[PDB]
Amino acid sequence: RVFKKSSPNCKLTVYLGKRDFVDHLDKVDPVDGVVLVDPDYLKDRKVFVTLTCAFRYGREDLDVLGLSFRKDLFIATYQAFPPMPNPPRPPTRLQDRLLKKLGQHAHPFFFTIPQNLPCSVTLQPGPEDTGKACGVDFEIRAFCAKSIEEKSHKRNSVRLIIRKVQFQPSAETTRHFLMSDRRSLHLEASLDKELYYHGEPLNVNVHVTNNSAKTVKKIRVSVRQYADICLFSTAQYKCPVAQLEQDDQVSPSSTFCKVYTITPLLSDNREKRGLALDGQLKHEDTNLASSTIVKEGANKEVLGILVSYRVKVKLVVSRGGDVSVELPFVLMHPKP
Amino acid sequence: RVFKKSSPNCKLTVYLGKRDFVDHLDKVDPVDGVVLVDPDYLKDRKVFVTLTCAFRYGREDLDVLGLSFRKDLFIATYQAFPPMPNPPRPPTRLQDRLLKKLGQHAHPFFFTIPQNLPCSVTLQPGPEDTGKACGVDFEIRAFCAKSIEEKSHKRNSVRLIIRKVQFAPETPGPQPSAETTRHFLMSDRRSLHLEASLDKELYYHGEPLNVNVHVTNNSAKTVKKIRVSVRQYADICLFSTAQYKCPVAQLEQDDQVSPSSTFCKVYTITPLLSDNREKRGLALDGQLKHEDTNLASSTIVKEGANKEVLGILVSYRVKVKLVVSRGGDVSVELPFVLM
Amino acid sequence: RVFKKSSPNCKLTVYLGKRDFVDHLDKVDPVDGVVLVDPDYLKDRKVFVTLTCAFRYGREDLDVLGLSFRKDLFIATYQAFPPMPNPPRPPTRLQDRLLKKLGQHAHPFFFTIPQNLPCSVTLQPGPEDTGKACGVDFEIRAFCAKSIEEKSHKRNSVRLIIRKVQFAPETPGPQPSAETTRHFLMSDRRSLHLEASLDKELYYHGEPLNVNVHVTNNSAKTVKKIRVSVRQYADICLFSTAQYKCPVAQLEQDDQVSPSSTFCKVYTITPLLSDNREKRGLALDGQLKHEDTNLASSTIVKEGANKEVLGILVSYRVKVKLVVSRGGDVSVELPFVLM
Amino acid sequence: RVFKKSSPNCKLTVYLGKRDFVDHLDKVDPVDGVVLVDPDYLKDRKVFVTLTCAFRYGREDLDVLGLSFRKDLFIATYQAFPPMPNPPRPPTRLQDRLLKKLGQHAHPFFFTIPQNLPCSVTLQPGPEDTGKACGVDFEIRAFCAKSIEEKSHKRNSVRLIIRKVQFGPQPSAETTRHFLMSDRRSLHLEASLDKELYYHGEPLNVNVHVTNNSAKTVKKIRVSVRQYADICLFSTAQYKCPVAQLEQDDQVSPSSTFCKVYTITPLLSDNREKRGLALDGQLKHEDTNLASSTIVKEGANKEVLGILVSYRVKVKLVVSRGGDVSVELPFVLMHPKP
Amino acid sequence: KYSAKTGLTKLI
Amino acid sequence: KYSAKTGLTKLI
Repeated sequence: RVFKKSSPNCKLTVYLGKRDFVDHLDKVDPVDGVVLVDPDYLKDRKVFVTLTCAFRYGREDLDVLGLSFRKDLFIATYQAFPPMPNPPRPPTRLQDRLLKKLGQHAHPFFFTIPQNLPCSVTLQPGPEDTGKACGVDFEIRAFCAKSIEEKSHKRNSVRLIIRKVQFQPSAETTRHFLMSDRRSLHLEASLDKELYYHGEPLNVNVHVTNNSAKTVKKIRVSVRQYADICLFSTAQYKCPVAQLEQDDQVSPSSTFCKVYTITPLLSDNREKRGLALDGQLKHEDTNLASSTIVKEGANKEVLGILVSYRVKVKLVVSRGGDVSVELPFVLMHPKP
Repeated sequence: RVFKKSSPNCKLTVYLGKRDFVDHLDKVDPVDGVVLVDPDYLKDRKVFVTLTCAFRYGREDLDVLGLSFRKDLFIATYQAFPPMPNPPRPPTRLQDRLLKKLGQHAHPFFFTIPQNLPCSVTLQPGPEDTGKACGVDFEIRAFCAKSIEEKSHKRNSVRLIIRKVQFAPETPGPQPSAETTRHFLMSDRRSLHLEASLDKELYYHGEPLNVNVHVTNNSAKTVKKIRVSVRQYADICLFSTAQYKCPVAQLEQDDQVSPSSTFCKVYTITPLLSDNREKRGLALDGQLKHEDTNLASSTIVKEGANKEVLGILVSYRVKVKLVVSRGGDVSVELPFVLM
Repeated sequence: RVFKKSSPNCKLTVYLGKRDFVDHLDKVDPVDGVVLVDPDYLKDRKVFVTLTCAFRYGREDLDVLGLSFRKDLFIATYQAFPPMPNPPRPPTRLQDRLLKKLGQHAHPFFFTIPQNLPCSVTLQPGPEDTGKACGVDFEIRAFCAKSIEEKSHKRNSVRLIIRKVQFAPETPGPQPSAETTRHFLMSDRRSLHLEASLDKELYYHGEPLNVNVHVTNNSAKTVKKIRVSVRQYADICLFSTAQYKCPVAQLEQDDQVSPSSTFCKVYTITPLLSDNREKRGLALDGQLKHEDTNLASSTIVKEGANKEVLGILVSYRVKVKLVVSRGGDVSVELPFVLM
Repeated sequence: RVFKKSSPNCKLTVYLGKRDFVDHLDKVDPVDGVVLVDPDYLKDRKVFVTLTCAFRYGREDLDVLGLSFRKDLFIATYQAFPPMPNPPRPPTRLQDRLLKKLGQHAHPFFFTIPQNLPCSVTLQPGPEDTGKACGVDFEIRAFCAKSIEEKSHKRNSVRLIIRKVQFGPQPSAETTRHFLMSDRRSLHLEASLDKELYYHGEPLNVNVHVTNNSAKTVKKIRVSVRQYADICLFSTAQYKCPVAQLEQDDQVSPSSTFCKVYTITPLLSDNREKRGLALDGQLKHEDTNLASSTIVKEGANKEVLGILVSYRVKVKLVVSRGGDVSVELPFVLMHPKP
Repeated sequence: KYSAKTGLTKLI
Repeated sequence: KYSAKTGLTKLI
């Protein structure tokens, strides 16, 4: 399926294949599309195309109203018209469909993405904060201004939102105390897999491994979303997307075991504060944010929201202390 | 050197001497340990301890659902507590150390093994995935269920991996050698008298791989090379015996043979475990959860039994691969054993 | 499985086949490598290559400021660049895989080891102060200093440690069984005839030690015990060949023999390394810098040279210890070999 | 050698062994000594002894509007006089030496130290900043107040400053560096060593094995020892400052594998009269040393409030445009113990 | 069915 | 006295 965007002046009309671009990491999903422009308005007028990897942390006019503006991580620009040497060596098969479909005035275009670019992730708005926003995003504007390609103005610029979404760890630790000297909590939150996506839930095989005194109250496992934000201060925002639990108690001098089955649902954390979501395509229903990562650390810090996930396995022990432990694991998309 | 698994439970705390027990020929090496137990929760709760001879060929809950499980080739079952009027009659002198150091409640256990059980042997996994395991193992669990020894559960169990081994006899077979003829469509003369003579029959880990190859030649059809190749045969009788060809090692020199004379070269090889690490499908001796193993010992199938031995039957055969113009790769196999 | 050391400075990258080279009997395993060098900063800069077989028995800069250093057992040097008249005549097919895999600049190299070199064997450190480090090793290096091959420094050299591990011969010696009769001052009879009869003569790291011990008895001092103990001779030769006794492993049940008959049991052991890990002064086979090694194989001395072999000369023997009332620790030793 | 402190009322005196106490690890060094009071002012007034472990981060009659004071992470109290059916069940051999030398009056005293406590370590002030301070100290007080055990002041309180200073694999960092205007590995840099715990008296060779710094000339390789001066009052706070660094022009070549050992000696008298480098605890005018590294015990309940010193040899290279790339490690300086 | 594990104990 | 190390390459 194909999708277009025509400006209300019918001048620059973009046709594209996919809004979701599959961010592999040896490569990345390049952009494929064409721009149908009309030439009698565009008599000695010069069409372009660009791709903006952008970072937002607030209001348009107000953080516009700043000592800084968007520090865009990336922007790609290329010459649509005049075609300076009609220079696409490889024409894409999507362009092979659109050039045959449209009038040949369709100018092809193609966007290469570099390796240091972070993914599309937005902090969840509050229910009470109306004008608060924060999110990384990727967009595409085919545009024109009389000035040479260095500048532009809002008119003739045709927006569009796309996505660059990024498509057997055991834990065992002991717990020693004041008034109960025994090992008292060995615990193994074993699993099977590390990188899941939307569709396959979270079983956590937690092996209780506990000695005698200090009656354990309960165990409960909370998928906890990390949102690391690096603009002027790195910042991590802890908030539980989902937590599930039962009342399966353990005895003094025994080795119990429970698999606890949790599933963070997008539908449940609808209408809530503080849960990074994947960027939406301007209104459409999205998912819980995919875990981003910094590949090995570029020479320049990744300025963005940096999503990680974890299972925080929490316990309560008499008379209700909230012991716990955490791990690494990652949520990213499946490729077609 | 002694080691324990202290169950976090501090009800069953099992002290053992060695993880590898030497499965001799005339006997086995028995298990010889103790279980320190604590009294204030074990009130009319009863200590037992078992030896599971387990066989594995897959995923631990996928192969569960279906109609089958692991065919546990043996299970030994001991009652530590409550004791008879002095159960331990031949006390081990390891469990003299484990009783005088430990308390009055420390509880003995020994575990004899019979004469029908194979080693702890696994395959080698691949570097690539769909989720698979296999291998025999020997393990020891100490536990306490309310019901009689014929039932058990979680919530008391102390598990430790031990190991069992085949160890081939005193005597090698005949000194195995090789000398075949080969007949064709295009060159008439016998063209390949090929005497792959050897020295020994049952090697181990830490010896050479020399093969004295004596070509006897009178022919045309220029020979190019003699590659020598240590085939592993990964026999696996699960739903059927299968062999999975893969050379643990291969060497070759460019030693070319003239027409009409007898020439001979010893071709001389090391299969090391470190060379075939992060490689697929090369049976390795079953390792103790992370520890470094060796390349799997040859397993042998007893002369005749009512039941066919199910599982991995390691064999090893040194193929002598040849190249003759314009490149035909002629060769042969022999029987030889690494136990 | 081919491996490289891309020299730190992207000049002399050394590509090789194997890091364990076979110590054969008829021959050795020679080296077959190439060196990719780049032609821009190497303009009239002349590449060579070496194999620096070397003994190690101490600290670097401390044993520097003495009178001696190490007694490098051997050093081979060969001229890669510029090729004296292009001297690869019999290229290896690994040297035929690399030259076409890499760029045209690749320069081969090849070292044939003599017959007077011991292997790569390293003393085991202990848990404590465990670095008066000892051990032979074979190491191989590319280099280019302005002055000719008889002078060099460090700013070009590419060092890659390999090994040469001894390997056992083709025939084992006759079945050994030999020890004491033990006459006394207060109990009279032949009083412990014993036979630790054995089965083979040269073992490796695949098989155990069954010892068929045959008591012959008419007692008047009660026996009570036979332990059997495999003993290593960590026979170091710096000033002197140096026997350092310690048991790699030993086993025993408590089989008792009665007065006036003949008893017999097969006691049996395995010397492991993971059991002898975290212990002091137990000669191990050479290590590849952190890779897992095993127990030292039996080293042996050739049948008459002029100069005493200097190094650690590892031997092994099942010492058959007996405990007799009221506690005399009687025993004796034999020969046997783990080469 | 022995030392005492006497009050201007010569009422309480304190005789001890050593102002330097060894912060062992399985144990610590317990305090041992005696208190020597007089008869007849101290009629029916009760002498006690205390160990004050403190965190200091500023001025004396100034920083007491911190909502607080020196937040005493720990304070120990034991009942000197009247001895209270006295449990000096083990009296000390030096207290044995003090009881017969002095009068049989001598009131012994002894202090166990718990495990969640730091060493004695301070931030070195600036050469220009006068009215500022920071640091840990372990001191002892022997006193008597006409009160209950709770009320306490000076003029009978005799205060002695003592110390609780703490008496790997061959560690090697070999890192690559990927750029935007170069392709090659362009710098592997292996800082190989032979020791990870040094003292005062054994120098700092850093065997820096360079691995291709080319296609961008290298100026050269600085090596600089940085103390980490961690401070945890309200927030943990490192304050970077190099104690010492040394320096030759040895000049790595394009396509040549260099390796140089650089020999550093961090001395105190060279860093005497400086700013921002923790020194070891000191006694009132006498000479001290450069601060020992402190360690954070494996798994306490509450985080350690103190100055938490470490050190590290930073190896800061300098490459053609004079862009100074570097890398660090862990490297810990504890004392040698008698 | 018939049981499972914990998953790791490398010495004493 | 003759010479010294770098101290590590483990594989390819």
